[PDB]
Amino acid sequence: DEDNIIPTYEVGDGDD
Amino acid sequence: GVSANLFVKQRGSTTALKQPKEIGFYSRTKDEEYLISDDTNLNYYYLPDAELDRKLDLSSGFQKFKDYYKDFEDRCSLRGLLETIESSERHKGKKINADIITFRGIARKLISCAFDSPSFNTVDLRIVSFNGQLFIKEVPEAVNNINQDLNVFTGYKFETLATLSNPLQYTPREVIEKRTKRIVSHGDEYISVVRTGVGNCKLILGAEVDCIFDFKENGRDNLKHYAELKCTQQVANISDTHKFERKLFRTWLQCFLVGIPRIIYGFKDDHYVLKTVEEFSTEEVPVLLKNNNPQVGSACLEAIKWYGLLTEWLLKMIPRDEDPHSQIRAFKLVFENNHLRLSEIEESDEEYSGLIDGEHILSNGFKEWRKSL
Amino acid sequence: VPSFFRWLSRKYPKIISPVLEEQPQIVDGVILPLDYSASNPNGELDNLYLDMNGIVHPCSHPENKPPPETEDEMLLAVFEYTNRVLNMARPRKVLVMAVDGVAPRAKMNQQRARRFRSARDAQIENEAREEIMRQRKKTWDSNAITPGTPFMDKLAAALRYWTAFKLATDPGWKNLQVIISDATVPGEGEHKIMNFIRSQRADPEYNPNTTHCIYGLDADLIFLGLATHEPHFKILREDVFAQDNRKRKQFLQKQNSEQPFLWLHINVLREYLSAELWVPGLPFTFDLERAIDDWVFMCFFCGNDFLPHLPCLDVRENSIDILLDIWKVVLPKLKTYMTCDGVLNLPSVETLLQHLGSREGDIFKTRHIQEARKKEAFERRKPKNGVFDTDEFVKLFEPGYHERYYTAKFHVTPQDIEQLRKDMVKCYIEGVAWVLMYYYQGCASWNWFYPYHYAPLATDFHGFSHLEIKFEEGTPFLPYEQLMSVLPAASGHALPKIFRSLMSEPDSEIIDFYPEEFPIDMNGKKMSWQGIALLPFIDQDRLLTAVRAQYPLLSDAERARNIRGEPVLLISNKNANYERFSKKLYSKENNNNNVVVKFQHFKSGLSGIVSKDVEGFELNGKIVCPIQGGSLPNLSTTLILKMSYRLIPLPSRNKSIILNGFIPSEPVLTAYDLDSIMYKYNNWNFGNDLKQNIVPVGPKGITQYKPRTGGYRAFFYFAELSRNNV
Ligand SMILES: [Mg+2]
Repeated sequence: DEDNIIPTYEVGDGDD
Repeated sequence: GVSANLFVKQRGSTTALKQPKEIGFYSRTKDEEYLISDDTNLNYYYLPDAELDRKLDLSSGFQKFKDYYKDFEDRCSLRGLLETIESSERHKGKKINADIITFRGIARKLISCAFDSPSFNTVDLRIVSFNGQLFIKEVPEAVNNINQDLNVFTGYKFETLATLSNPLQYTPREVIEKRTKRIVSHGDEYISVVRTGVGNCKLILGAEVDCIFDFKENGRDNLKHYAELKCTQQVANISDTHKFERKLFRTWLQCFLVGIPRIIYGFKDDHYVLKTVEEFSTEEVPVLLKNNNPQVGSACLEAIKWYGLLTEWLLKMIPRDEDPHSQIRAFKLVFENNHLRLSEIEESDEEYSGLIDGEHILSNGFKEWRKSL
Repeated sequence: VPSFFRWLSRKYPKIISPVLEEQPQIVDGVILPLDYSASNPNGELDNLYLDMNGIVHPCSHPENKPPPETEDEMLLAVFEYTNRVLNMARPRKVLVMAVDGVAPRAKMNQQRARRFRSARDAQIENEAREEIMRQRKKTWDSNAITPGTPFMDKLAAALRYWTAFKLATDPGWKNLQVIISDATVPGEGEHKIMNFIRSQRADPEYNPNTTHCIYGLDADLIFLGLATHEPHFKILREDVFAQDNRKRKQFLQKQNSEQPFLWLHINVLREYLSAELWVPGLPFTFDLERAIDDWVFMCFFCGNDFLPHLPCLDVRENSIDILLDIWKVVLPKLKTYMTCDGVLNLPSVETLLQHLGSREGDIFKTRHIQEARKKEAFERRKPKNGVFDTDEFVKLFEPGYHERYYTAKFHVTPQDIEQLRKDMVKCYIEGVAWVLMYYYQGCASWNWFYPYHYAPLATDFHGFSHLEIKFEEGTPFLPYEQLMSVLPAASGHALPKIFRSLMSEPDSEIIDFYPEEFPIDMNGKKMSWQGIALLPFIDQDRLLTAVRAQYPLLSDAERARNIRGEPVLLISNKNANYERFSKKLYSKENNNNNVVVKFQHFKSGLSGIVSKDVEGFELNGKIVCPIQGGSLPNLSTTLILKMSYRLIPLPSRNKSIILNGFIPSEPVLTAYDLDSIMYKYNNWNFGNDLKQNIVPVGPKGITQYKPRTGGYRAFFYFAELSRNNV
């Protein structure tokens, strides 16, 4: 459940 | 003053980072001058595979190597970063939305505190609370073997032998031919400012970019075109495999914090001759490390959780005032005895005057611009 | 089989692969159209360049069937041939149609000689046949394939219509984008293709792993494919080895119904040259790009369309090995390569030519000896006009041939030989310096030409190391000036009525330029079609003055026909750049025809500059077929965008290097082939052997660096390799 998790990027709030 | 201690073996829950976005860039000249929104020191990658068989010597030019960085008056200055931030401010007219503003290397050292001993990862930082934001600056070694100097020089030599000052389509042949005798210089760098975050914390990090791999989009975010050049000893057995895995983990952390998608390694031999070059994508490094060494592979997720916990602790234990005219506070962070120690700098300390009412942490122009808002 | 292709097959066999032509499927007795968007059996392609002279010429006078009676039948055959070529190639991004324009004066001299011969020697046979018929139908003139003729305008209109029809009809053409550079754009077809490729490389956004294909029957294309330094390159051409076996059963004439084709793979040729051009112990670093450039220069020196070949270098596809052997021993004694991005190193060239002149008399003697042996084998098996041989008096196999050569072929006194000797040699060196630039950087000079009918001897090439070679580019001739300078009086019907009075009337001021009879020098050639025709050289000033005198009498149509043009770009309404181009070019402000848009490679696989079309294209318009036959439907411009196209000027000199990010294809040659090419190891049946040859096309992998001992991934790859071997 947690060992197979890869560090990834997430969408973040941005301006333009 | 506030005093806090944190155990580097604690783990948080954050697993992902906000997508890094370039907000600016600047170029630092050989005489400690900051050119904002200027790419005079941005290099372009060019190293054909056929050149790896030319037996390039990475020790050449060591005697005429010009280390301008060691002669800098403020080697770890935040002045250029703050000027880039301020140019972005003036473009938008509003205070930028971030909680911690520092350098990429400072964050990388803070994260690696959880995997390296203090004798290896020396951390000594000054954190200043201004306008509701944390500005972190590392105080230099201030100290002022031949093999160690050569090893440090070989990275700059590899970056000189594998990059061009101008795009390949704009470079005459004679420049490429005389590249092997070019003088290696340290100190003139190109730095990109990147807005990212972990968990609930939003950071701004300045990263020294080595080269552009494919091409540069003028006026656009160029993170996907940047690459990170590193030089290392050639691997010959499984022990060197593990050593390289730890080094690759460190480089992956460095590139992941800011979103550099390409990593290039020059493997050299005992005679400082470039044996080979290998290319990695920072997205596949965690999976490769897991498939080759699970102990280092899980360290990626452990590092992201530790990074989130560290940022949350720093935001919680440091009081921030959103008023630019409020009292500025200065703190000192040190990694020792398996703990991160944070302690406010008192007025009796000799460093209080420099950090609070001087241009050691924050330049005068940046703080007066922030006040004028 | 031509000697060039026999040499290529014997020396580099694994560059030749067969084209897989996918026949249309059949069901319910209805022919299913070929799916263009389907996967290509040969391999995916991005850019296709057509040298249209290699399509119109087979269509005009095919050897399979009698030639078409009318011009419309020729255009229908052109449509069919182009459609077949594109169905077997299937570009995914770019199509370039290059029709020969006004060539430079160096090419115009050879064109003038060719048309003069193909007129006079053809009309003598026509007169013989007519007399034979009378004692007891008119052939179409091949000189109509020349810029300035009405047939070229008809072909340009037909090509534009066919392209619009394919883009607006075929769903597999939505992402294609077609550039038509007809005869109104100066330059040859291959010169245009080379310039296009050079401009494409100069883009920073250019994909280094673009796959290119060129169509054409010219044997220079191979070398030109090497001159691009884009290793993902191949040549599509007609299978000559099948033509060899065609002479003899239903399948044999089925191959007549559809002629098989061939891929000549350039990456495999580079693999061959990597072992072929290796010289050990150089005082400088050995670069394969520079060695390939030297090989290409030597190949063009051994033979080209702009200078007569040296007496010792009788034929190309041979004596290329002679020059390679000389180069392999000259190079260790020099400081650098003989060429640098289209520039000659004159000291190195002089060293090469001195070594060539040292062994010239020996090769003359051996050529005579083998000619005598061949004559013995054949025996065992068994002047104002006319044809005259200057070589028989020269006696090149006998001592003292220098003076005899010069006196016989130039009619000068011996005391005046040296002044001639130093002139011709210089004009020859400025020749090769021209030719190389013409194929590496663009046309050095539109007006330069070699003012002699003969080449100097090999021994005469000395004393030019100090030569300072410069060219004035000038401007190309107009189509009418090019016509007046390549056509005889017998082919003057192509020109307007005004100009044809300067070809035949005895009172015309340039009547001396158009003799109905001229001498022919065989120059030692046995066959008659390759003899040297001693035509007088056109005086540019006199010809230009005379023709511009006749311009004011031309009508509006001819004067419009005498205007230089620019290429055009045609795209479908589903293209990536359709909205941007239409918005920026066909808006209210852009309607002034003043704005251009410069676009780069990443978005749609093509870079350049496009502007509002000059052929009257408009949105919400109609396209009508210009052929009165075939029931070809009218079109709508709502499914098409047409623009005026031009190349982005090169920011700097093009470098003969491999670009950053280039991932090579899967290597084809094993160690045995490389060893045989390196160490000169030597071991009808080739036609079947070519079919089993298959060459992977496109990048193989993600990384541009091959595994090499001392790396992490290399360590694991070699560990797995050793595990698999054991
Ligand atoms: Mg680096």
